[PDB]
Amino acid sequence: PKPINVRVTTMDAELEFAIQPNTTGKQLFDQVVKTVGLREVWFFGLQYVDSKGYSTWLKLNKKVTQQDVKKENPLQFKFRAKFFPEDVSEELIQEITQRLFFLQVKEAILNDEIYCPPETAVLLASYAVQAKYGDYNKEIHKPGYLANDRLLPQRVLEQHKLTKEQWEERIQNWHEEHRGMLREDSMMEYLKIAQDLEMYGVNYFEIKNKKGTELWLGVDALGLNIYEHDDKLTPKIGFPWSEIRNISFNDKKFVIKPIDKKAPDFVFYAPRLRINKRILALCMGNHELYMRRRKPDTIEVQQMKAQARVDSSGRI
Amino acid sequence: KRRTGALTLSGGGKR
Repeated sequence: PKPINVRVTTMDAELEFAIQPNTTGKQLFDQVVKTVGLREVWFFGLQYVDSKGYSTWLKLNKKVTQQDVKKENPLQFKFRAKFFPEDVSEELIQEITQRLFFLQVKEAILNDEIYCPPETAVLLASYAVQAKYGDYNKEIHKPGYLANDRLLPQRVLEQHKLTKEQWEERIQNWHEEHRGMLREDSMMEYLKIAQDLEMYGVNYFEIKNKKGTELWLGVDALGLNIYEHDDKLTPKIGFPWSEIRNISFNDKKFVIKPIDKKAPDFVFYAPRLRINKRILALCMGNHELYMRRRKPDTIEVQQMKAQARVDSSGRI
Repeated sequence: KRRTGALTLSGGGKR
């Protein structure tokens, strides 16, 4: 019963495991979390591409082989954060947990996946520049030190006009102001900014109405959103969790029935059945956590935030 | 095989 090679990459690390015919998604995850030393697991998941090109999350409950993981030598997984909190500030408790979000969000912005205006960009870059190098000191940090650093989204490089140096000089100015800022805060401060971005935390899907117009259905922490195909930023129709009563689907048809019966029902169409199941999958997840975060803190969570207060407090 | 599916949210059930 030969084992199946697997590669799981964290944000800043590569892990190589060996699975079997019937190793559940759970097992794999549980191990990755153990090997990485991550506790707040409810935020992550293993991501991958299916036989037919789409990205998606590994179902923990059904088996790893028993889902469309692209058939390639080491099965490729990305231990990447699945759900985003409503306020990065008081939901991400541990340094490590705080971390992987920072790095995950950074990449996304640098890859234009999460849009970002040039100013917000330069500021964000400055915070990372603070978190990587520490305090600006001129004696060591002379001009062009940010020469070899990836810092800004591409869209703000190609669509503008500064040289790389000028741009660098801006990050440079901001960098000077963030003095005496530990990397923990530098990182959190980054996220605080980023979470207010229009695209942050949104899962986009390709769909159509009944006519046949292209549309984007987004699933985020607060509910659903229907976007116009050319505007992935502004929702043309939002469906907060509390205004929806029940979400359902048949092969390619999806329906969003509003809690208000005087209101009509919404329906969009999905390319393949797999996408509708995946959309509903994410809706459970976020909603699930949307409630867990409006009820008292689990004891485990309590001692976490507690033990966390002592890890940044002081001494004598 | 597996074709259909739904999740009841606001339904006075989950609070």
